[PDB]
Amino acid sequence: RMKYRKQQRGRLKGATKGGDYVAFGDFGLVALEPAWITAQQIEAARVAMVRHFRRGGKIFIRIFPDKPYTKKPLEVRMGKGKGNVEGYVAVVKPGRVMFEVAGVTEEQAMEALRIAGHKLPIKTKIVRRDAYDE
Amino acid sequence: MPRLKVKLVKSPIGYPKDQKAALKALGLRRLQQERVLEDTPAIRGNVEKVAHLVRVEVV
Amino acid sequence: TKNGRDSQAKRLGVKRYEGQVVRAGNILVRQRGTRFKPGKNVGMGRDFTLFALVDGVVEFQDRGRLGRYVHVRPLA
Amino acid sequence: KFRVRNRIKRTGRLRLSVFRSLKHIYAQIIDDEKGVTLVSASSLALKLKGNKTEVARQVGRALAEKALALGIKQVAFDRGPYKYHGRVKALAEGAREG
Amino acid sequence: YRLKAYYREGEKPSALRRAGKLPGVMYNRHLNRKVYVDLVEFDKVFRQASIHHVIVLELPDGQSLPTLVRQVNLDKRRRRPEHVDFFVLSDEPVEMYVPLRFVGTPAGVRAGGVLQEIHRDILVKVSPRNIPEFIEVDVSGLEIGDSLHASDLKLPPGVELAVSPEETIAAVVPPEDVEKLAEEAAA
RNA sequence: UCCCCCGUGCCCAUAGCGGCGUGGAACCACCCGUUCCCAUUCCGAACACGGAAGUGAAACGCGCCAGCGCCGAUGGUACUGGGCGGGCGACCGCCUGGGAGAGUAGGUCGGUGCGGGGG
RNA sequence: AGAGCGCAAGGGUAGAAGGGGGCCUGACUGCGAGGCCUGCAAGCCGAGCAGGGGCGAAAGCCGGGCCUAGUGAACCGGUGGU
RNA sequence: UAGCUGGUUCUCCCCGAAAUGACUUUAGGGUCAGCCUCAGGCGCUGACUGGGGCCUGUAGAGCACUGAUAGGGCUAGGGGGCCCACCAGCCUACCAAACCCUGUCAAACUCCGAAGGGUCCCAGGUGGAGCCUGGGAGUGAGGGCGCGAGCGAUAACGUCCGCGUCCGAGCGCGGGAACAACCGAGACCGCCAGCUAAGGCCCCCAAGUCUGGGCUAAGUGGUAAAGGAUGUGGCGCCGCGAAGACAGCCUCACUGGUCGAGUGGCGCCGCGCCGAAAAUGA
Ligand SMILES: [Mg+2]
Ligand SMILES: [Mg+2]
Ligand SMILES: [Mg+2]
Ligand SMILES: [Mg+2]
Ligand SMILES: [Mg+2]
Ligand SMILES: [Mg+2]
Ligand SMILES: [Mg+2]
Ligand SMILES: [Mg+2]
Ligand SMILES: [Mg+2]
Ligand SMILES: [Mg+2]
Ligand SMILES: [Mg+2]
Ligand SMILES: [Mg+2]
Ligand SMILES: [Mg+2]
Ligand SMILES: [Mg+2]
Ligand SMILES: [Mg+2]
Ligand SMILES: [Mg+2]
Ligand SMILES: [Mg+2]
Ligand SMILES: [Mg+2]
Ligand SMILES: [Mg+2]
Ligand SMILES: [Mg+2]
Ligand SMILES: [Mg+2]
Ligand SMILES: [Mg+2]
Ligand SMILES: [Mg+2]
Ligand SMILES: [Mg+2]
Ligand SMILES: [Mg+2]
Ligand SMILES: [Mg+2]
Ligand SMILES: [Mg+2]
Ligand SMILES: [Mg+2]
Ligand SMILES: [Mg+2]
Ligand SMILES: [Mg+2]
Ligand SMILES: [Mg+2]
Ligand SMILES: [Mg+2]
Ligand SMILES: [Mg+2]
Ligand SMILES: [Mg+2]
Ligand SMILES: [Mg+2]
Ligand SMILES: [Mg+2]
Ligand SMILES: [Mg+2]
Ligand SMILES: [Mg+2]
Ligand SMILES: [Mg+2]
Ligand SMILES: [Mg+2]
Ligand SMILES: [Mg+2]
Ligand SMILES: [Mg+2]
Ligand SMILES: [Mg+2]
Ligand SMILES: [Mg+2]
Ligand SMILES: [Mg+2]
Ligand SMILES: [Mg+2]
Ligand SMILES: [Mg+2]
Ligand SMILES: [Mg+2]
Ligand SMILES: [Mg+2]
Ligand SMILES: [Mg+2]
Ligand SMILES: [Mg+2]
Ligand SMILES: [Mg+2]
Ligand SMILES: [Mg+2]
Ligand SMILES: [Mg+2]
Ligand SMILES: [Mg+2]
Ligand SMILES: [Mg+2]
Ligand SMILES: [Mg+2]
Ligand SMILES: [Mg+2]
Ligand SMILES: [Mg+2]
Ligand SMILES: [Mg+2]
Ligand SMILES: [Mg+2]
Ligand SMILES: [Mg+2]
Ligand SMILES: [Mg+2]
Ligand SMILES: [Mg+2]
Ligand SMILES: [Mg+2]
Ligand SMILES: [Mg+2]
Ligand SMILES: [Mg+2]
Ligand SMILES: [Mg+2]
Ligand SMILES: [Mg+2]
Ligand SMILES: [Mg+2]
Ligand SMILES: [Mg+2]
Ligand SMILES: [Mg+2]
Ligand SMILES: [Mg+2]
Ligand SMILES: [Mg+2]
Ligand SMILES: [Mg+2]
Ligand SMILES: [Mg+2]
Ligand SMILES: [Mg+2]
Ligand SMILES: [Mg+2]
Ligand SMILES: [Mg+2]
Ligand SMILES: [Mg+2]
Ligand SMILES: [Mg+2]
Ligand SMILES: [Mg+2]
Ligand SMILES: [Mg+2]
Ligand SMILES: [Mg+2]
Ligand SMILES: [Mg+2]
Ligand SMILES: [Mg+2]
Ligand SMILES: [Mg+2]
Ligand SMILES: [Mg+2]
Ligand SMILES: [Mg+2]
Ligand SMILES: [Mg+2]
Ligand SMILES: [Mg+2]
Ligand SMILES: [Mg+2]
Ligand SMILES: [Mg+2]
Ligand SMILES: [Mg+2]
Ligand SMILES: [Mg+2]
Ligand SMILES: [Mg+2]
Ligand SMILES: [Mg+2]
Ligand SMILES: [Mg+2]
Ligand SMILES: [Mg+2]
Ligand SMILES: [Mg+2]
Ligand SMILES: [Mg+2]
Ligand SMILES: [Mg+2]
Ligand SMILES: [Mg+2]
Ligand SMILES: [Mg+2]
Ligand SMILES: [Mg+2]
Ligand SMILES: [Mg+2]
Ligand SMILES: [Mg+2]
Ligand SMILES: [Mg+2]
Ligand SMILES: [Mg+2]
Ligand SMILES: [Mg+2]
Ligand SMILES: [Mg+2]
Ligand SMILES: [Mg+2]
Ligand SMILES: [Mg+2]
Ligand SMILES: [Mg+2]
Ligand SMILES: [Mg+2]
Ligand SMILES: [Mg+2]
Ligand SMILES: [Mg+2]
Ligand SMILES: [Mg+2]
Ligand SMILES: [Mg+2]
Ligand SMILES: [Mg+2]
Ligand SMILES: [Mg+2]
Ligand SMILES: [Mg+2]
Ligand SMILES: [Mg+2]
Ligand SMILES: [Mg+2]
Ligand SMILES: [Mg+2]
Ligand SMILES: [Mg+2]
Ligand SMILES: [Mg+2]
Ligand SMILES: [Mg+2]
Ligand SMILES: [Mg+2]
Ligand SMILES: [Mg+2]
Ligand SMILES: [Mg+2]
Ligand SMILES: [Mg+2]
Ligand SMILES: [Mg+2]
Ligand SMILES: [Mg+2]
Ligand SMILES: [Mg+2]
Ligand SMILES: [Mg+2]
Ligand SMILES: [Mg+2]
Ligand SMILES: [Mg+2]
Ligand SMILES: [Mg+2]
Ligand SMILES: [Mg+2]
Ligand SMILES: [Mg+2]
Ligand SMILES: [Mg+2]
Ligand SMILES: [Mg+2]
Ligand SMILES: [Mg+2]
Ligand SMILES: [Mg+2]
Ligand SMILES: [Mg+2]
Ligand SMILES: [Mg+2]
Ligand SMILES: [Mg+2]
Ligand SMILES: [Mg+2]
Ligand SMILES: [Mg+2]
Ligand SMILES: [Mg+2]
Ligand SMILES: [Mg+2]
Ligand SMILES: [Mg+2]
Ligand SMILES: [Mg+2]
Ligand SMILES: [Mg+2]
Ligand SMILES: [Mg+2]
Ligand SMILES: [Mg+2]
Ligand SMILES: [Mg+2]
Ligand SMILES: [Mg+2]
Ligand SMILES: [Mg+2]
Ligand SMILES: [Mg+2]
Ligand SMILES: [Mg+2]
Ligand SMILES: [Mg+2]
Ligand SMILES: [Mg+2]
Ligand SMILES: [Mg+2]
Ligand SMILES: [Mg+2]
Ligand SMILES: [Mg+2]
Ligand SMILES: [Mg+2]
Ligand SMILES: [Mg+2]
Ligand SMILES: [Mg+2]
Ligand SMILES: [Mg+2]
Ligand SMILES: [Mg+2]
Ligand SMILES: [Mg+2]
Ligand SMILES: [Mg+2]
Ligand SMILES: [Mg+2]
Ligand SMILES: [Mg+2]
Ligand SMILES: [Mg+2]
Ligand SMILES: [Mg+2]
Ligand SMILES: [Mg+2]
Ligand SMILES: [Mg+2]
Ligand SMILES: [Mg+2]
Ligand SMILES: [Mg+2]
Ligand SMILES: [Mg+2]
Ligand SMILES: [Mg+2]
Ligand SMILES: [Mg+2]
Ligand SMILES: [Mg+2]
Ligand SMILES: [Mg+2]
Ligand SMILES: [Mg+2]
Ligand SMILES: [Mg+2]
Ligand SMILES: [Mg+2]
Ligand SMILES: [Mg+2]
Ligand SMILES: [Mg+2]
Ligand SMILES: [Mg+2]
Ligand SMILES: [Mg+2]
Ligand SMILES: [Mg+2]
Ligand SMILES: [Mg+2]
Ligand SMILES: [Mg+2]
Ligand SMILES: [Mg+2]
Ligand SMILES: [Mg+2]
Ligand SMILES: [Mg+2]
Ligand SMILES: [Mg+2]
Ligand SMILES: [Mg+2]
Ligand SMILES: [Mg+2]
Ligand SMILES: [Mg+2]
Ligand SMILES: [Mg+2]
Ligand SMILES: [Mg+2]
Ligand SMILES: [Mg+2]
Repeated sequence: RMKYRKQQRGRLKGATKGGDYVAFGDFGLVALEPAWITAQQIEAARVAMVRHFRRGGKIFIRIFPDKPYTKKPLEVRMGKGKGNVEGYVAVVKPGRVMFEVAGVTEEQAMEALRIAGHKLPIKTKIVRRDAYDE
Repeated sequence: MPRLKVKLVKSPIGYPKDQKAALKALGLRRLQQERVLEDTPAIRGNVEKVAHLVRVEVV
Repeated sequence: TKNGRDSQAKRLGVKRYEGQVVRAGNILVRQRGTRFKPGKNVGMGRDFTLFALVDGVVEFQDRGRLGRYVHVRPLA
Repeated sequence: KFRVRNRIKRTGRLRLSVFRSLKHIYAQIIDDEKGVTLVSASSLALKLKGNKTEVARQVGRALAEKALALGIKQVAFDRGPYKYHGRVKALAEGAREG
Repeated sequence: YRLKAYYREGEKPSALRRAGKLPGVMYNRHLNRKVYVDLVEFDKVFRQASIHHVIVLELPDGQSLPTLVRQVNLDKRRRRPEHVDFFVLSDEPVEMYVPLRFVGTPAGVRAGGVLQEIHRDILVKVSPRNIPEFIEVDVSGLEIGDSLHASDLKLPPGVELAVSPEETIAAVVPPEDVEKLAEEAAA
């Protein structure tokens, strides 16, 4: 990264934009609940997949943690939390596509993605690639 | 544009100031109170505004 | 915490809208730059303040590549 | 380069627009705010001789004739892209006599 | 593929969706009209037709038209179609996307690797008469790191690409791997 | 009343970029010359004056093509005055009135006022 | 127009507010319709009249600086004048 | 002396706040403004609504600017595969500027941009409306709730603003077991009359153990999550089969066997199940 400074928090209005469509792989993991996903979550989820199908096809991360996360040092009530203890996270509304795999079969893709579900602080659903392309 | 019979059938207690005014605009003060006003774009406006607490009919 | 600081907010903006009567000298718009330009019977001061040059009604106009203008079409 | 045109406008009225060709020169008083011409004393493309400046002062007085007859007086001179001098100046020299 | 349609009007678009009918519109430079179709029927058809294969719409007007699915607005939050467009063809060369067939195992994929098929289909300007069910591409010469472009396609008769000639169609790329995590763990 | 050109204003890219073609009678430009007026941080490039020969190459005017640019619905959705209902919540759904952005279909090598000159 | 506009950011701006040159000192005097802002006090904009001037052929422009910071009631005293 | 605490005595009638802004050796105090009240004057103007004009940059969306951004392509600078070093390009499971395609992000980014909000004109609006002049004030700890944001930890009966509401002053009335602000509703007095609101109609306790149709077998209901499961109904698609299919007859497949006609896999919905440990008696 590089950018500039610490962010305000902001609410997570309806899943409006938060949502996409598979666009890189044969299968996709998609969010159902809204939430800030920590970087360290992305990581664990990602590795959980590669760790699974060793020497596997290709992983596609489609959300990037660009939001600065703040936190107070265990004190009272003034200044703004230097924080960053979790560092950064990416806002994720329901329907947003998180990960996509490719170069692997059903069982490889199903299992691997499913594992990511357990790494994520969200209820999630796997997706094929229906036939819907705009 | 005949006429409108309006009846306040739900207390404005807890409703916005403006809606309270809208009633005073119509001439409704007491509850369950009858009130017939000539159908006009200026009157219907305030009637449509308190719609949820009054009930109308045509006369 | 080098922040927590600001500056007395200047109440600026369009001070008289289209279809309003104005006396000569009335301020029409207090603005940062020339977000509005002068025009028929409307001069502006060193700060960009657009003001009426004569009495009349105020009417706005837009001209794309040429910008927006405030006027005072008189009649009295 | 027509910045001068803008100045003259937001100032008064009755623009003495003055075009001039390599072998010609034209002048027309126009009341803007609606975009209409009051009088048009064309020159080389009308009848006049051969000396540009000598021609200019003629048309200048010429414009004044027809113009001032209709009752005119705002000498708001549209010194076009041309520097005020010689031909354009003589054109003025003319109206400044008629 | 043919599919029954019906004319729509002031009917609340939302209301239709309860009844399992999904609204839509058919149009071309000549005419457009409100419509809708049975969702499940459309689903089953669009599952193969998408926007590549043609689609005949049976209106109660007895009319049957050579429509193409122009776009399908999806409802985010549990993907699912809201509303469908239908570009009723004519005869002039109307452009459109055409599917692809990357046949043959790449030099890279066989020798460990993975093919990332970029475009699964290519936009092309073609007459309605020529609806090439697909276009062939010999993706066998692609060793890892290699990449094919539009300027390298088996363009069929009467067909011509309407995208960029220098656009990329697909490419082979390195495979995810655990050994890479050891090196990534170091940095 | 109709066509062409010249000066000028209005709309302010559907007026633009590019590509091809066309006009020199008139108009305009280009052009000839540097003595006079005027001019170059140097140069008559520019501004300026006196003007024939040449040209329509440049510029400009007119006319074509939709590659870029530009304009762009309908339909649907977002969002939302106001009125309601559901969960612990991050939130969610209905009624009612309003209703985008994006994208699709398509449009576009302009329109027009005044004055002057030429047929 | 992503530069520039003395400095922070912003708004504005090449149809100049930016860059260069000629002449000049209105970084005038006496006023000031009408307003912006506003609890008070302050702060800000200003056409126009008179006087005497600057630049321009003229229409005109000039009561400092593209604008928004660069500041201090009263009290007490210094200084020059009437 | 006390800018602090306490105390301040008869009745009825009318109206009825504030807990905000500015400045304050000011911060639990004051001064001016706001909000209440009385008198006089003005007289349709007032809140609210209709129509019309202008102003605006939020919700949403977008990448055109400022930046951020994954993958790929393409290509200056790093390392080179075939090596070639006093040189080279397609290209390398190598680090990357610019640019292009795919795909995204932003309070301090906007090519766009609502709903709405403000103001003016015309119209309706006679109301404890409105305006002007004065006399008298109190208030300047607010609080809860809804909504929009900041802070906080998408903690707090948290805190700080914005719009609204109610409590304050309606701890008067009905409901919510009990409970300032949640639902209903603004109590002048009387009545052993009537109608409804919210909420209810098995008993405590007024009113149907009402009618018609489903679901639940947990006391769920009687208030917990990720997650897990041949719980149970409803819906849908995909595989086998009387060419005999599914189990078990070592069998699954399959034919003679035979019950022979159903069977296996997945997905969506309603209600439930597990996950589920606390201190006086439930
Ligand atoms: Mg699922
Ligand atoms: Mg695409
Ligand atoms: Mg897209
Ligand atoms: Mg209430
Ligand atoms: Mg109220
Ligand atoms: Mg009563
Ligand atoms: Mg009565
Ligand atoms: Mg700072
Ligand atoms: Mg501050
Ligand atoms: Mg502030
Ligand atoms: Mg004013
Ligand atoms: Mg001035
Ligand atoms: Mg200035
Ligand atoms: Mg207008
Ligand atoms: Mg322009
Ligand atoms: Mg000219
Ligand atoms: Mg005739
Ligand atoms: Mg004739
Ligand atoms: Mg005519
Ligand atoms: Mg004609
Ligand atoms: Mg013309
Ligand atoms: Mg005009
Ligand atoms: Mg060019
Ligand atoms: Mg030619
Ligand atoms: Mg020719
Ligand atoms: Mg010739
Ligand atoms: Mg010669
Ligand atoms: Mg000589
Ligand atoms: Mg000499
Ligand atoms: Mg120089
Ligand atoms: Mg010199
Ligand atoms: Mg020369
Ligand atoms: Mg010249
Ligand atoms: Mg000549
Ligand atoms: Mg010639
Ligand atoms: Mg030419
Ligand atoms: Mg040429
Ligand atoms: Mg043309
Ligand atoms: Mg043209
Ligand atoms: Mg073309
Ligand atoms: Mg195109
Ligand atoms: Mg329509
Ligand atoms: Mg629409
Ligand atoms: Mg609609
Ligand atoms: Mg709504
Ligand atoms: Mg519940
Ligand atoms: Mg939680
Ligand atoms: Mg809530
Ligand atoms: Mg509607
Ligand atoms: Mg519309
Ligand atoms: Mg709109
Ligand atoms: Mg879009
Ligand atoms: Mg896009
Ligand atoms: Mg469409
Ligand atoms: Mg052209
Ligand atoms: Mg056009
Ligand atoms: Mg046309
Ligand atoms: Mg047109
Ligand atoms: Mg005309
Ligand atoms: Mg004519
Ligand atoms: Mg002519
Ligand atoms: Mg003739
Ligand atoms: Mg003829
Ligand atoms: Mg640019
Ligand atoms: Mg700039
Ligand atoms: Mg500079
Ligand atoms: Mg900056
Ligand atoms: Mg700036
Ligand atoms: Mg400008
Ligand atoms: Mg300048
Ligand atoms: Mg300079
Ligand atoms: Mg200068
Ligand atoms: Mg100088
Ligand atoms: Mg100078
Ligand atoms: Mg010098
Ligand atoms: Mg006076
Ligand atoms: Mg005054
Ligand atoms: Mg004053
Ligand atoms: Mg004011
Ligand atoms: Mg004041
Ligand atoms: Mg005071
Ligand atoms: Mg004062
Ligand atoms: Mg100041
Ligand atoms: Mg003055
Ligand atoms: Mg003078
Ligand atoms: Mg003169
Ligand atoms: Mg002045
Ligand atoms: Mg000045
Ligand atoms: Mg300066
Ligand atoms: Mg200056
Ligand atoms: Mg100070
Ligand atoms: Mg100081
Ligand atoms: Mg000071
Ligand atoms: Mg002092
Ligand atoms: Mg003192
Ligand atoms: Mg003294
Ligand atoms: Mg003294
Ligand atoms: Mg005191
Ligand atoms: Mg005491
Ligand atoms: Mg009493
Ligand atoms: Mg009494
Ligand atoms: Mg009493
Ligand atoms: Mg009283
Ligand atoms: Mg307070
Ligand atoms: Mg202050
Ligand atoms: Mg003060
Ligand atoms: Mg105080
Ligand atoms: Mg005190
Ligand atoms: Mg007071
Ligand atoms: Mg108040
Ligand atoms: Mg009296
Ligand atoms: Mg009267
Ligand atoms: Mg009235
Ligand atoms: Mg209105
Ligand atoms: Mg309106
Ligand atoms: Mg309307
Ligand atoms: Mg905007
Ligand atoms: Mg905001
Ligand atoms: Mg947003
Ligand atoms: Mg983008
Ligand atoms: Mg960008
Ligand atoms: Mg931009
Ligand atoms: Mg920016
Ligand atoms: Mg960028
Ligand atoms: Mg990616
Ligand atoms: Mg990248
Ligand atoms: Mg990479
Ligand atoms: Mg790469
Ligand atoms: Mg090498
Ligand atoms: Mg080596
Ligand atoms: Mg070596
Ligand atoms: Mg060697
Ligand atoms: Mg060498
Ligand atoms: Mg060497
Ligand atoms: Mg060497
Ligand atoms: Mg060497
Ligand atoms: Mg050697
Ligand atoms: Mg060597
Ligand atoms: Mg690069
Ligand atoms: Mg990379
Ligand atoms: Mg780039
Ligand atoms: Mg924010
Ligand atoms: Mg910033
Ligand atoms: Mg914008
Ligand atoms: Mg648009
Ligand atoms: Mg709007
Ligand atoms: Mg609006
Ligand atoms: Mg309005
Ligand atoms: Mg009036
Ligand atoms: Mg009225
Ligand atoms: Mg009355
Ligand atoms: Mg009264
Ligand atoms: Mg009252
Ligand atoms: Mg009251
Ligand atoms: Mg009044
Ligand atoms: Mg007063
Ligand atoms: Mg008073
Ligand atoms: Mg008083
Ligand atoms: Mg007081
Ligand atoms: Mg206060
Ligand atoms: Mg407090
Ligand atoms: Mg306080
Ligand atoms: Mg309060
Ligand atoms: Mg409150
Ligand atoms: Mg609150
Ligand atoms: Mg709320
Ligand atoms: Mg926000
Ligand atoms: Mg949040
Ligand atoms: Mg909590
Ligand atoms: Mg909070
Ligand atoms: Mg706020
Ligand atoms: Mg109350
Ligand atoms: Mg009580
Ligand atoms: Mg008590
Ligand atoms: Mg109770
Ligand atoms: Mg109660
Ligand atoms: Mg209470
Ligand atoms: Mg209460
Ligand atoms: Mg009551
Ligand atoms: Mg009583
Ligand atoms: Mg009673
Ligand atoms: Mg009795
Ligand atoms: Mg009743
Ligand atoms: Mg009844
Ligand atoms: Mg019962
Ligand atoms: Mg009991
Ligand atoms: Mg009973
Ligand atoms: Mg029962
Ligand atoms: Mg039953
Ligand atoms: Mg149990
Ligand atoms: Mg618990
Ligand atoms: Mg449970
Ligand atoms: Mg929980
Ligand atoms: Mg949770
Ligand atoms: Mg749950
Ligand atoms: Mg659960
Ligand atoms: Mg499961
Ligand atoms: Mg069970
Ligand atoms: Mg079932
Ligand atoms: Mg089997
Ligand atoms: Mg066998
Ligand atoms: Mg059998
Ligand atoms: Mg299966
Ligand atoms: Mg499903
Ligand atoms: Mg249990
Ligand atoms: Mg136990
Ligand atoms: Mg216990």
